[PDB]
This record gives sequence, structure tokens and C-alpha cells, in this order.
Amino acid sequence: AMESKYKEILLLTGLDNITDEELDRFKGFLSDEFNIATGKLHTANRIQVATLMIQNAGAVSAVMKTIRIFQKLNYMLLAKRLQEEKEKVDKQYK
Repeated sequence: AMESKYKEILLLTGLDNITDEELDRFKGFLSDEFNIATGKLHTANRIQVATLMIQNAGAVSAVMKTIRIFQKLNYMLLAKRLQEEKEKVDKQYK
């Protein structure tokens, strides 16, 4: 489904591409996009973080907000890649 595919984008192309240090920075920005308490994320791994994001906002919005946070964090290479993969999945359901 479009949902599962968006999640694969978020997790494999997004979070699995950033270092543990960068994941900490990602978590520090997460509350600015999601109504998820910062304390809830602190020891969460990538799969847990992606899942909580999607539970809160839905898959499409989760990917969009991830892209936005990568931009705020100056991870411009990855933000472009996520945007490309997003468009690729969108085409499949247009």
C-alpha cells in the first residue's frame, strides 16, 4: 500500500541513512513538527521513531515532516533523496 511504501521511504531512505549522532539531532527537532513528547523519543530506535511518527501524523505527513526536518538540519543531500523517493511512490498512485 501507499502507506507501507511511504514508511519504507521514511525508515530506509531517511532514518537508516543518518548516524546515531544525527538521529539525536533529528529527535531534538521532532517536537517542532509532531505532537509527540520529546521524552518519549529519547531512547527510541529508528524503527520505533518512524512508527511513532506515522501513528501520530499518518505516513504521508510523516514523510513530509521528515523531509522538512532534514532541511532544518542541513542534511540537504538526504532531503533531496527523500523528496525524490516520495515523488516516485506518488506516481504509482496518481
